[PDB]
Amino acid sequence: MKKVYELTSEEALSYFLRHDSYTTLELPAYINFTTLLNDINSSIHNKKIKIEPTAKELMGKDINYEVLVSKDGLYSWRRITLINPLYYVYFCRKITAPATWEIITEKFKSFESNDLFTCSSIPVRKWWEDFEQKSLALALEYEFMFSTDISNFYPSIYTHSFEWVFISKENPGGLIDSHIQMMMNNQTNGIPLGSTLMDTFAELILGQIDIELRKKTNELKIINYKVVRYRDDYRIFSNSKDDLDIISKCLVNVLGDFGLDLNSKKTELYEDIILHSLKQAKKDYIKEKRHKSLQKMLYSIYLFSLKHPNSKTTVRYLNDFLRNLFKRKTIKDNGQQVDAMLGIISSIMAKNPTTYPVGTAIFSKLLSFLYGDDTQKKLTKLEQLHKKLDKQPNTEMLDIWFQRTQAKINLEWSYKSALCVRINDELTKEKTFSVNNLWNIDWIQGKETSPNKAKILSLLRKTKIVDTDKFDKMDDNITPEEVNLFF
Amino acid sequence: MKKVYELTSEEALSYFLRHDSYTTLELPAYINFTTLLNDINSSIHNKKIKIEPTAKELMGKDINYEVLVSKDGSWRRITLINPLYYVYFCRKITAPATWEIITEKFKSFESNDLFTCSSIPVRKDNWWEDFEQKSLALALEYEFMFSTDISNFYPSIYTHSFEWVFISKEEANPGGLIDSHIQMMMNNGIPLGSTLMDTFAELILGQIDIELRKKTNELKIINYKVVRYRDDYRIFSNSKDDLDIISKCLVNVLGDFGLDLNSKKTELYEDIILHSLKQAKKDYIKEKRHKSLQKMLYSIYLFSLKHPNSKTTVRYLNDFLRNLFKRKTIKDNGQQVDAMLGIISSIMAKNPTTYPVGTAIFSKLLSFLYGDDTQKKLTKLEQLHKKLDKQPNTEMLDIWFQRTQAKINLESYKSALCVRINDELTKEKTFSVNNLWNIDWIQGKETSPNKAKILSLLRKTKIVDTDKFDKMDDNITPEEVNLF
Amino acid sequence: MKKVYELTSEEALSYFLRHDSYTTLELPAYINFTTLLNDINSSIHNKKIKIEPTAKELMGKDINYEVLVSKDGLYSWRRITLINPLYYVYFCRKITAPATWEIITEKFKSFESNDLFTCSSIPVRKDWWEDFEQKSLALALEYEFMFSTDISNFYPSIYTHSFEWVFISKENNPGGLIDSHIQMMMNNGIPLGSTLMDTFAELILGQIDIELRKKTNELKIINYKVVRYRDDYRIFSNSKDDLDIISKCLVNVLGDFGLDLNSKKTELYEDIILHSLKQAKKDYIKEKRHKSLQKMLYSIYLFSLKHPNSKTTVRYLNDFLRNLFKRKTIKDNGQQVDAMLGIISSIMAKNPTTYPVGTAIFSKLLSFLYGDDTQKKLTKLEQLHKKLDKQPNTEMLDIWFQRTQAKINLKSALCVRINDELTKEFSVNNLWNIDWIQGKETSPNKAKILSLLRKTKIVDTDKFDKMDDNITPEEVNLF
Repeated sequence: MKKVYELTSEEALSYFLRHDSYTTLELPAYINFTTLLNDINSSIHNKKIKIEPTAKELMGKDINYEVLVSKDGLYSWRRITLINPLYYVYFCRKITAPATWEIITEKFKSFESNDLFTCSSIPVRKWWEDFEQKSLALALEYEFMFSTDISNFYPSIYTHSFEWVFISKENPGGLIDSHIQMMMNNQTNGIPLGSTLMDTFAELILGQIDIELRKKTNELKIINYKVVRYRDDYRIFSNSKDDLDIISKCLVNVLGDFGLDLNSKKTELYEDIILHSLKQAKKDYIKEKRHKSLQKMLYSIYLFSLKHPNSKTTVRYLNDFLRNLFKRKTIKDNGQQVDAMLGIISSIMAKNPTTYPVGTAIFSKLLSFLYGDDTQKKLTKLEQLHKKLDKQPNTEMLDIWFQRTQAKINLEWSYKSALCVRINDELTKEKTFSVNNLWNIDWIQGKETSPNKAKILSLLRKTKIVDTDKFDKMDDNITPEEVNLFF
Repeated sequence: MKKVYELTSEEALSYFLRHDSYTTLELPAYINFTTLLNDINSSIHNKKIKIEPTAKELMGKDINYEVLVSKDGSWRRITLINPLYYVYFCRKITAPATWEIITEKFKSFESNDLFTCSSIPVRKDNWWEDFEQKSLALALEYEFMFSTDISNFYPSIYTHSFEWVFISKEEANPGGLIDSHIQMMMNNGIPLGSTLMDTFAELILGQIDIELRKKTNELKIINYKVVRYRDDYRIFSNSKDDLDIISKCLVNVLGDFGLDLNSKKTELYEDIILHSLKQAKKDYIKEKRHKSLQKMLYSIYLFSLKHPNSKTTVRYLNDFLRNLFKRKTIKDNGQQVDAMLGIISSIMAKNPTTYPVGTAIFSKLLSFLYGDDTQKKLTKLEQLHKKLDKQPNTEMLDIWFQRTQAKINLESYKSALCVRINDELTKEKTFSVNNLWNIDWIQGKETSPNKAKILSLLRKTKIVDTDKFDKMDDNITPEEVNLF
Repeated sequence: MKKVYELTSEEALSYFLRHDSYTTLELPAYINFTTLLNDINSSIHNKKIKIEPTAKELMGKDINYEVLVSKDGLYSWRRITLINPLYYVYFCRKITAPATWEIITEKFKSFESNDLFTCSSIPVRKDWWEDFEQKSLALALEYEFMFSTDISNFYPSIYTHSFEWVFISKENNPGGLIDSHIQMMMNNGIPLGSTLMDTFAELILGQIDIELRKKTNELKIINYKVVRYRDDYRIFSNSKDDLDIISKCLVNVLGDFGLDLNSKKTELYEDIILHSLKQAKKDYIKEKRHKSLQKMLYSIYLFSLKHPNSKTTVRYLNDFLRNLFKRKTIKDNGQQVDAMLGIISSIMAKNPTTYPVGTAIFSKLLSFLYGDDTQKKLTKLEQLHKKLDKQPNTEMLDIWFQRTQAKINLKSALCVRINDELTKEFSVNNLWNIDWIQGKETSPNKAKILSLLRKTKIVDTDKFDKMDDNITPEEVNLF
């Protein structure tokens, strides 16, 4: 498969306009932004519309749509950004321009010449992870390991560092620096998170830290080592404890120039490479007992959810429970056992927000057993489920996946989410779809009835972001196949 | 099925005169007290005998038979209530002049919507407990849980409190009927091991539910649910401040009944799913299924250390008996079988509740090795007796060795019940009732028409149903253990 | 089968001349010392060569070859001795003579009279739960408490002069012929490796048993039983006070032999079933069976860190080898295989006892990956040898690494002697010293002995090609 850099300019624009590359959220399948991005693209190419930004016009206006995922802790959240589709296609068309994309593709090819390092996180155009398989394999060659991570790589990048990538001291770097400035209030504070476009930018400076670390490396003559990397997750292998310490002090020096540093918690020099190549949550998943009883397995999942809270391994181990739900036929003692399993899975979600897709699928399929067709009694248990889970402060990701099950059981009866009310407009077949408080067009010059803004408003209000053809083909309950792609 | 309060007087006395109703001991299946208790009922019915006790006639006499079960470790005392006094005390309760107003008090417990009980006696017929499955389902509604027990509930029930579940003010009712007759058989406590004594506990526990509901409605605390099983309390609320105020009212209403809370088992939880199952139930789920017999039996032994004297070990041992009965041939009988006998002998040495299932696999393990050689098999069973005889109680052991030794040989006991069962098994004439139950309180000397016609009914009536004994297996079957 | 003392004089020599009896060291199947020693015997019986020892001539000369096994700890190693073949067949013929053999068998038979003491570690002619563990488990039916100990360093601390005290009292003795024949073959305790030493160790061990029962019958203590394996004691009784006076008597009789009990492994156990099995065996039952190859091999690595250099881990790598041999085609050789080669390489680089089985899974794994291309495989074996040569001693590595290397293509005196017999060239140089023989190499006596050592092959070429390319589970299950 082709990575982002060994493909052509026309292929890079077509790749960046995919709903996959636009935003990598745990979103239902019926949401698809490809047609909207590909319509506003060809409209700029056909000169039907014109996108022309200005730092003065853009300063002081919030542009994007931010969705909050709890990630971990439940007192902290991650700000995933839905970039304005108008500014996104324009910003994709500008870096995919052959004048600068030629420089970008060859800058990545220079990272491949850095032969000591291995970046397994470069985006690609579509067992165990390669980051782990590459670490277990090099134990045959090296005995020691240095694992580390970056505190907030995406939120702490000094945006002016992009200029330091292509040129040194004092170019596509200034182009990148200037346009993350146009969004996010011209603060140079951070870069957005939740897009392949933003990931491709991160790997440019990640590979540049890789370039500059090798430059300090060769000056001190330490060339018998290897590095396996995935985003900010660094793993340096060598057979000399003295070398790793020097490489660590050089890696903290190069990060000191880009305004970053190592996570003191997740930074350690290791002697058992095989032990520390896997996460502790993935190790305990191996030892979990295989159960045939549903309640025995589901209760075992909850206990696993305490030792490893808000972990994606809990979703994998919950997804396999959902695999066995569709395989079973009759659920004996539905009046007693099903009610008990509902309270179990409701508590797993009340403490682990990452399990909203699977947990809603668990709550949906178990209710198709207790109430076959009586959707009225089904809706009361979801409202009971929502009343509990809504006690958390930021529950927008719940409302989106709660809507997937809601839309297939009853469309006639207020989600309070700008995206969810937009989906509901396209689900209820409304005349014009809402765009207010979803994406701000105030940066575009003119009035709402101006020949340009009203023409762009026609695209935002008529283009469907929901594949109603796929939605009608989707099953009544959430299937494991819809969640299996989230890994 | 129907509850104990959903029965009329004609079938309430029928339920109370069942062997399961009379005692709840882990007695073998060839001792059914149904024929004795139902025939002495007819004697009072057709005026053959007269049974009317008096506080002065009965004060100072140990009327009932007592069997000690260690429970954990500290040993409980289950009471085999005197059959004469039992049927008199059940007929007076099932009298329609009082049974109509005892079940009426049970019906008022049903109107208490916030409280949910599952420990009411149920007229039975010929996985996951409801106490846990109900609490697991309540995590959808509530988030906090308050779980306590009543410390020594049965041994410390104030006897005069039975009058308080009907009328509050006391001066010079079914409460006095129960308060007066319980003090006659005992002399402060309540006997254990009978479902009649459980129905009395549910009335005083149900009144606690009613009185707590009156105290919680005056304080305007409405959003909570209670799941109760006898002593075990579980209160569910979404408010940590409401939950520890209902607690302060529970200790007040239990403080007026001479009761208290087990402070060692009193806790306010947050994970309802976590503390809905006991620790023994959780670790039982995690256990690896071993195909090897010695590997599994050794794993069961290690479980008994981390969970001393628990019914989960009996359930985990009963699965090993099901595996033994499935086997038809075992190999390496020399070193492997002898090592397994030593493993189970150590389990019973520290887990007294494993006496039935421990003797079960021991007799089944011996038949796999020594075969039909009754001499070598019986001598090894006596070697097991000598080891376990060091423990203080072991009265239940003699009850269950009697079931094992009788099916392979005949002729000890050293127990009034064991010698009586042995007399009924060997088919003698006069069954020994001399030291089993004290009938001295029956006014009149021997040979008199009342005591002699009662002695004729205590000696000639068979409590050991021999047709069932002749239909069982030589070794203890897993089905027998499953009934307990 | 029959024990070592239940064999007559003629077969006792045939037993001591067997390769699995000459050495218990885990060696490849193509090594067979049965041909060399048994042909040296027939040379002594035919008077073609006469081995005459002298305490003055043998003094100041290392007569034997030694191979180091790490055992455990990795900073400590145990010296396994391949006794000199000439001195071995001589010293084997000396005690197996009917005059001195009848006295030894009459002594081992006296150990049978000690009904309270049962030994399951006497050497026996060949053909789950070990008997030391199964017997200790069944005794829980009779007794309640247990007292398990181990002599601190039994073999290396035996006073060689104590072999007389097992046949005489204080001060022509049969045990005296052993005190002088061990102090001659080594610069003056008992060596390690040969079953001849196991029989000598069991002599005084049975005498510790006889002398202990004298002190316990004197103190009117009799209601107890003892299960023993070599120096591993397990004393059972129903009286904790009796057990402390039995142990206090065991340290006395052991102190009379200059022997010590390990303080670290000494405890009066309240629970027999709990401590009847080693901890590594108890955790082996707790391990979850895995259908995935990598999930199993990673679980093996985790087990080796809680029980380092354990023979229980060897059994559990052997299960992995049996599963590899069953699989016809491998699943995803590009990524999954290269990782498993690193897992086993890290296990062998910290658990030296896993050198044989580990080399086996290394080779079988490369056959699934690189296939029949031996050039691409040899570069990985060199990568494995480099990672493991960082260990200090190795040697045992090189022995089991020849078995894989020499089977596909052609450091120590032993591994080059095997190399000589695989090229049909046989230099006995620097392997067994012969300088304790009168005359030079030109003299007929020494020249005739060099001929028998050089002509007889210690490697059976008919078995080498008969063996498989990779080390099979049937080879590692013997050890």
